[PDB]
Amino acid sequence: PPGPPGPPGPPGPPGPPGPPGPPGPPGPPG
Amino acid sequence: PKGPKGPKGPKGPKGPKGPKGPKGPKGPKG
Amino acid sequence: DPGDPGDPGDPGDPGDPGDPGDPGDPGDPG
Repeated sequence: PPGPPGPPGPPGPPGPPGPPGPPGPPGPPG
Repeated sequence: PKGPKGPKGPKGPKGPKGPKGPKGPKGPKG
Repeated sequence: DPGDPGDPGDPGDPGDPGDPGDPGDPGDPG
């Protein structure tokens, strides 16, 4: 008597690009 | 002529991780 | 005598952000 289950939902979207890397260390000493 | 309607399907799978970010800028001077 | 099909499932969760980029090159010596 039960009708069949419905299908699974779709995949989630890809994650975003990671952040830009840090600036290089100073030319001056410190 | 009829019987019970079927159940809702499960939530979909988690999406894939994002790509690495770009290189950072040249360090400060002056 | 059976019942009707069940409904679709909901979308998956997003993927996580990508990794941070590489450090920049040093500033010019001084």
